[PDB]
Amino acid sequence: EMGRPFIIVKDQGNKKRQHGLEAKKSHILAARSVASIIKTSLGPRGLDKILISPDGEITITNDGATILSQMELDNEIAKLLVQLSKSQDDEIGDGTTGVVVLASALLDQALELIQKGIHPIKIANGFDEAAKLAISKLEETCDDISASNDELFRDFLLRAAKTSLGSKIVSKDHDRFAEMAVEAVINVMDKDRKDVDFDLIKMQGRVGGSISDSKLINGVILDKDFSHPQMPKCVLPKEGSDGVKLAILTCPFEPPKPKTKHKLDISSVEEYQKLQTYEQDKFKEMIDDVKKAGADVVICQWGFDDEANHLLLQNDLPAVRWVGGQELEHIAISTNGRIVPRFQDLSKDKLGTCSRIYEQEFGTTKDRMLIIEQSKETKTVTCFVRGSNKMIVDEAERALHDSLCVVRNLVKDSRVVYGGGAAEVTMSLAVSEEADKQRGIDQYAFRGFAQALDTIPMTLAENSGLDPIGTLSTLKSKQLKEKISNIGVDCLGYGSNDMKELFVVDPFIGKKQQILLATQLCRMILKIDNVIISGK
Amino acid sequence: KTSRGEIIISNDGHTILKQMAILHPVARMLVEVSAAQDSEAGDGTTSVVILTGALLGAAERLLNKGIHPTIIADSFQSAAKRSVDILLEMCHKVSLSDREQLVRAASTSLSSKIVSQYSSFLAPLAVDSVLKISDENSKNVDLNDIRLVKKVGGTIDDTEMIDGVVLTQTAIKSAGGPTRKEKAKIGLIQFQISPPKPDTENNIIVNDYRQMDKILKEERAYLLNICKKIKKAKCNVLLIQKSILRDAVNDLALHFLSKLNIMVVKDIEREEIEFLSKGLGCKPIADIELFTEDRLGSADLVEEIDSDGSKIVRVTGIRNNNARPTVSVVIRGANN
Amino acid sequence: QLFNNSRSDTLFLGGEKISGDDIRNQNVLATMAVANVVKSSLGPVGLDKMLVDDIGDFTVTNDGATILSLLDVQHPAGKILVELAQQQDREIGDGTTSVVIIASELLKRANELVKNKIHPTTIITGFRVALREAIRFINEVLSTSVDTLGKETLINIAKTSMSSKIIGADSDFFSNMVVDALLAVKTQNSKGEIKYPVKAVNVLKAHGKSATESLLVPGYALNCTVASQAMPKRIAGGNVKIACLDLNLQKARMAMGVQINIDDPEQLEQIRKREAGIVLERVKKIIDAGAQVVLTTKGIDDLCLKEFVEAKIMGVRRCKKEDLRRIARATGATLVSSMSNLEGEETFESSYLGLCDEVVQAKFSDDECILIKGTSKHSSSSIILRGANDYSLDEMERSLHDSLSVVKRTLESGNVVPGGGCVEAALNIYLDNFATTVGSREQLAIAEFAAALLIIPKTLAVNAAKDSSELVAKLRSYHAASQMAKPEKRRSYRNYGLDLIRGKIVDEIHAGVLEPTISKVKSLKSALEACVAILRIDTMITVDPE
Amino acid sequence: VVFMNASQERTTGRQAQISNITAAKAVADVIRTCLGPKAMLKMLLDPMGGLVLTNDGHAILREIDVAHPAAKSMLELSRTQDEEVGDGTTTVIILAGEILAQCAPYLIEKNIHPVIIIQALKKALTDALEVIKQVSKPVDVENDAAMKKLIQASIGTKYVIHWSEKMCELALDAVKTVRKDLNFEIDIKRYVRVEKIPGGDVLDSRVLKGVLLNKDVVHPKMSRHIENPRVVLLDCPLEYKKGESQTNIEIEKEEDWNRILQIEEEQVQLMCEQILAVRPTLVITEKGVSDLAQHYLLKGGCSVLRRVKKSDNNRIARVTGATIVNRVEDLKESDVGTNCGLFKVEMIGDEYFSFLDNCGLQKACTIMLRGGSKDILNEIDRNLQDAMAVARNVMLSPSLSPGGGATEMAVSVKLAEKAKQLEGIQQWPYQAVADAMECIPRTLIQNAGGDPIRLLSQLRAKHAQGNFTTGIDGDKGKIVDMVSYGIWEPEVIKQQSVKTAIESACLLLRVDDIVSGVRK
Repeated sequence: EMGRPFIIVKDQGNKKRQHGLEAKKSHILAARSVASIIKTSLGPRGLDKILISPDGEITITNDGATILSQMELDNEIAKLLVQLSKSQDDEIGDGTTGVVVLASALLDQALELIQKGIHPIKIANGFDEAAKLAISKLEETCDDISASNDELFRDFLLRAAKTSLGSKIVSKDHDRFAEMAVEAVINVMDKDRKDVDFDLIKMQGRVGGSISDSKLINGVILDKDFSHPQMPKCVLPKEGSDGVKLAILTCPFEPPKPKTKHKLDISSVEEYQKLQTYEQDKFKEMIDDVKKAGADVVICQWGFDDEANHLLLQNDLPAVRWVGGQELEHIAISTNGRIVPRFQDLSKDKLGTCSRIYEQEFGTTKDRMLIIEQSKETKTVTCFVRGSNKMIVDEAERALHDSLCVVRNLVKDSRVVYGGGAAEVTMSLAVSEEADKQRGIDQYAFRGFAQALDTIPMTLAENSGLDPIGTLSTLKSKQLKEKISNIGVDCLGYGSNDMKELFVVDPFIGKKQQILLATQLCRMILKIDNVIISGK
Repeated sequence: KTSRGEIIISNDGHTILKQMAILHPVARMLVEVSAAQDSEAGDGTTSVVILTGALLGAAERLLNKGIHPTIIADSFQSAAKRSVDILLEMCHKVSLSDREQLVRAASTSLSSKIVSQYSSFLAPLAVDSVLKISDENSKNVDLNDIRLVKKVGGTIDDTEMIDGVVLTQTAIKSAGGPTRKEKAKIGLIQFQISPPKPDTENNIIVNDYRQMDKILKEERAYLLNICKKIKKAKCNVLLIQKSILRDAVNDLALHFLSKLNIMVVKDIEREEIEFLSKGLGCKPIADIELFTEDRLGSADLVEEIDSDGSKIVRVTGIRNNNARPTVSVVIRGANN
Repeated sequence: QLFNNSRSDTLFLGGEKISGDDIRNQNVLATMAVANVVKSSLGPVGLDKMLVDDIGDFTVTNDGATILSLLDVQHPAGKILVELAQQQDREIGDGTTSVVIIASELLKRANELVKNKIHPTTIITGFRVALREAIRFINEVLSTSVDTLGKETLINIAKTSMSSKIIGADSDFFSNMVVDALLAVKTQNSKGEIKYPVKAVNVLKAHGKSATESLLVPGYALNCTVASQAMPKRIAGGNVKIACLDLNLQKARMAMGVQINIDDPEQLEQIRKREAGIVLERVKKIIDAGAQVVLTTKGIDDLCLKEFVEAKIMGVRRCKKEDLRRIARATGATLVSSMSNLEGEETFESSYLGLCDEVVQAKFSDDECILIKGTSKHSSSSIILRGANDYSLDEMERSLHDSLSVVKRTLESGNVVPGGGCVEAALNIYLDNFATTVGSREQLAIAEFAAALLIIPKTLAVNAAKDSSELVAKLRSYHAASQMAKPEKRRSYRNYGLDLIRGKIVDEIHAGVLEPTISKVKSLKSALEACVAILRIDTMITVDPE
Repeated sequence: VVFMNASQERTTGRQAQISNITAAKAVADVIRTCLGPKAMLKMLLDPMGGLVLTNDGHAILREIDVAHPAAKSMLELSRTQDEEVGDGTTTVIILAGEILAQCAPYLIEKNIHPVIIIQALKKALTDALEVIKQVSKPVDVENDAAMKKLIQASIGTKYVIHWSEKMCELALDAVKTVRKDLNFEIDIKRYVRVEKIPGGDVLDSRVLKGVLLNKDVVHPKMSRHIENPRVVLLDCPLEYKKGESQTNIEIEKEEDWNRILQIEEEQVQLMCEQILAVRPTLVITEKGVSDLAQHYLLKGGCSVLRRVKKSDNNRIARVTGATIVNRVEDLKESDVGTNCGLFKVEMIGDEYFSFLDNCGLQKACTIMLRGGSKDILNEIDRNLQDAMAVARNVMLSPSLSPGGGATEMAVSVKLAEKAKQLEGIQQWPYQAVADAMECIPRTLIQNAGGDPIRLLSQLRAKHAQGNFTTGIDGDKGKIVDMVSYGIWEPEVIKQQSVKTAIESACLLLRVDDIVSGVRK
């Protein structure tokens, strides 16, 4: 020190530095603490977890993406696993709990190799080569189901739906949830069975009633009621009609005024009397343009003054007020209408068409909500979920949201796999076989990747109260005797370990990302040497 | 670095774990693992700690696989018993005294110790120390007969086996009459040399001024009569216990011993008598009446050599030659 | 360095434990922090340093023996060189400055050797194999003490030890004082082996005059004050009897813990008069023996002072136990702890009294000392130092103390080596060709060991405010050509060193700079053990006090 | 870790040399006004409250606490001059302070190594002692009129110059009384007794040979005036002696307790009979005296003095010739004080004083100084010790050297001729001593109010004419030689002043670092 203060960087004593074996041990144990949390919620026998927010709100979910999102952490290694499950939920939306267990399994087998004197880059180089060997092996085992017609194609969508609906709360209704999740894509999809638009399906939750009241409604569900509720709640079309002629207007009902600030100077009583007649002539002209166009229900973004309450009541024209701008886009898609910017551009061709417009009483008081139905297949499908608890209505949203993420992935052509742990076991033995041929320094690298894939089937046996040793030994001996890869772990205990008879189906694009996200993340973690963490 | 300021550099894993205070309850159990290794075999305290931590790492993955902990514990006990018979067939018996097997095994057992470079003359040192005690019953070979004395200063190269018992403490030197002693009989005094006093409180009353003249003469006459019996037996070397209760030496007593050139060393540990009695072959004398020539031994040279500020008292040779001898080695080094 | 490591992660310790290269990096900084002091004090061009106790007193100490002793170093590895500097005084007595710089350089250059991943056992073996050949090379290049007809050695031996000290310019005057002081105090033991009891020469502190006028006392000088002023201050005449008594002359209580009980009141006075009469019985035997000077370890009561004045006897009280032992052998007297013999009678024998030429008490600058000169049985010597103040004489006390240890090694072993960087530079060329033979991983360890010894000759030129490279480059030219000088004295090329005053390379034999050979053997072995213990420490564990 | 706990930060290089030179110059700068006959005075305040007002160099340095470590070495230099000689303590610091002031522009400017300068300072010290020896002339040591003018050298600076005519007669008989034939006179300050009596007049004083005691008589009947006094010194107290053995007497019979008190009275009477054997007129003891022993000595006319200082008893034995004997059984007529006379107790309101007048060559004298105040009386005590110290070196060696600026300039002229002949690396540090000897004669001019520029310019031209006796006047500042006015000082004072300055300069120039926090 020589007697003078030596400071290279500001906040010297605040920041700490980790290096050597102690820096690697702290990174592996940070992932083991996150793994043991996720391993308990993995599989249909898993358990949810309570998430307490600083504001007092609680969240109960088993989703690794939602648990880690609201989780307040300290160590940055555990924070890297937060965005790992977030990467799985944002794109694919399925298997967020599997990427955390598989990534920590790669780090657990890597810690044993580091203690043996293997350079960390040599460990990462072995996982990258072993990742492509597992994907190429599973790609050859699966078959293309696109040869079937649309009748059988709906069955494969029901197969993968019931799989993603498990492991989450309110899993007893999955039979009806699987039917409603597939019919949403049947109505909204391209004729070529490609590149379906997910944004056309909206998730609208409602708190009340019971879960048995959840049903599909094609249309728009708004939180605003009819203005001046002297009109009938349920609107009915005319005897003969082309439709209801729904009208959408982003302009409130007011006498025309310049957008710029204006000054209207009245210098005489005669000029003031003309403003009186000019005022009432505009409200009379605006209500006549809607009647001449045949429209019935009028939608206003900014609402309208109380002058038009009785004016629209004489002509029997329903009206709503204070509709959000984002909801206006949702309205024009369902009824196939066009937003009319002003009465001068109002025409009968820009009016939307829906089957019926009505409101429901829901509970005792609550609030008034508007419901729109369609008379045929349209591009808008709105999900309707009910529940007796605020936590159930919440989790059921993301439960069906992740279920829709599995169906939209099946829209991609020629990608299917069977779940239940049958995919990880098939890809595990293919990597261990290459280790005997390659040998060399990387022989131990393929062994660590093969033992990491078997952790997912062994984790399923823990939540089901089975023996992970006896279960894994049966799966490994089955793949060696016969080439059938469809044998896997059964957590429901229905027998028939063949996935073909149990109908369990998963997307291949979901399982392919689990290996890529786990392998590529561990490659960056093993490269970390000096850890500088500043004090909060 | 300990809490009291003492700094210990130790290769042995037992001292490393003992001097280090561990806050974890179970991690302190490894400290006593090296204790059992050092108490029985005495070697391998570092390996037994690593083998214990290695079995825990192998059994760590076995817990998540559905194996009961007692099954893991019963599996290691059955495997450890089988591992004993593995080493019984590979080991080879050796002769009672072999310079080839004992020296090569002693230098190898040092391994990373700082004395490995000094193991040239140190390997025969540890071998010849044990060969002095030989038995067919395979006794534990008590190390109390082998005394390693530490002296500050010098180099480790100067370490060598002493042909006789070495004394840690130096001479009184108050009288300092004899410079060097040759062909002397080493005595052992378990009593105290002083003017006569009971071991309990006493009173001496002087009723006449002529009585004090006899007191000063008779107090010196008692110390004089002790030197008479020592001179008749020709005992030139005396060793006295600490005797914290009663003064062991006196200015009048050391002056009487300076005329006869008798070297006396005091402040000797009480537990070291077994090393002094068996090594020098001298029976301790606890009474002036029991003092005789038969209890005294023989020593060729008793001297105190001051070398580079380090003073040490060494004895060369023992003419007793009793049933079993003792080992005496003086350790020197630059750093304490 | 950099940022502090995390504290006990999964380790569960109460103290601080750091692992990796951070321990060896702090161990080097510990030896480099204590080296920068000793560095500037090396060589005749070195400068003294002043240490302060914050209590108002200052301490001027040139050598690193007392400097490291006074400075508190709490670093665990830093205490090694602190104990090493205190050690060098015990064996050789000189070289505390060179042993610290060499031991600190062996660790400094080894810090780059561990970055090569070379294991310390290879580094330690490289230093030990190079040391075994270095000690043998020193024994080959030594010179005999014969030289010319006359001595011309012991005078030049002291001049080397007087370097680096303020009295170095006066070394020509102090050269004859150190040689004549040790030859007078020599003894004999081990049946013909001559021993040199260092510290037997009394070092007195006086003020006034100058260090060049300091007179060598042909005899022992006792530091003490006269008992009574009525005693004669100077005693003349031949055969002066001196009595050395360790027995108390003051009146003491009867026995220790007894109690005096008197019944007849007529005996109350007679018993008390006997207590004071027994003490004067030992004085009556001294007066009748003709003892001129009575030396007593403890004090002297007034009862014994009246008998010395009437008999013209010089009493002395409060004498050091170690001082009277040297007076007994010098004057020939026998130390008397008490008056008694094998017979029951008590008497004083005249054989216990010593003899000398003259006993006189000198007083200079508040310092009173009795000068005992002309001891017939065994000669002695004493040196009276004169300087500015007591602290100015504190450095002069240790300057002459180190000179007595250097001359002792030359008389016991006549083998000496030239100083001024001759040994350190000669070992470099010898180990250059030796490292190429072994090769493998030990070639770099031996090469760094030869370069580590270059710190001593380079430090001489740095502290002299001159160009170091031109002095070292010309230095190697003689040593590199000395190994290749080849047989046929015409060899030469050896025993050359740096002259810091004139800035030239001249022969150290004609310059009068020599150093004992044993000083190089004990220094290289002690400096290596300090570096070996540091290179072997992987992890430092510091436990907080409870 | 912190490594070294004592001054982990270090100040080395030219920064440490400047701090040592600047602090050493500040020590000499404060005493510049303390040199010369016109010199001022300095007042000091101790933490105890005692005020010390003097122009002496040593008394100022030792009473000032200096926090600078190297500047404390300057404080102890005056102690070397005071203990060995006692005169010239001011010129030592002024000379030593000027050397480092002149030697400063070398390490910084010329970059000359200190040891190179030290080798030049030692060679210049040897040549300086030869110049002082050549300018010194021997004088008669047995001449009383010649020694009176030599003591006035140190008196001319002190305030006692008004009484100098009277002060020389006090210091002359004081040194001559305690000296004796044997290292020549071997006189010691411990034999000279200086008693400080407040009040009186300085013009009225006398040298009294004896010991002046402030203790009164133990009994009123004791005669305060004795024609032929006889002094017997006794270290044993006249009180009843008790054995240290802690003797406990068990009293049984009724006549045992009454006998103990009688025996105590018989021994006290017995010890008085041992004293009355020689029949002394006076009794002096250093311990207490019981009231019982007072009556037994009234019949013999023995005046008893109690609680006398221990060192005073040794001074009584010199004047009275008595031998100190502790036991009363060894008292003989030879041990009784003889030749003493004029024993009288003068009555003064403050204290009772006892006078002694003498008729084995060692004697003693007690000088009674009467001042105007207690603090001024402390100044005359210090001025009397420095006045007697001048006569010591005159009696030791006949050598006598000039002073007042003549000796300091005589050395600088000789150093200028040899400097140009060196032609080497040591020429620059060799010229530092020549300019360092100029501070003392320059200081005398600055304190006198003259112009040092024109006086010192013509002063060096005078020494080139071959006369070493040219000084500098302290009043008019004339260039007239010192032979006319008569300033002369012993050579020992000139040697100890030069030797101390050279040895001290080499000490501070070798300090390259200053560290603290050791706390030994």
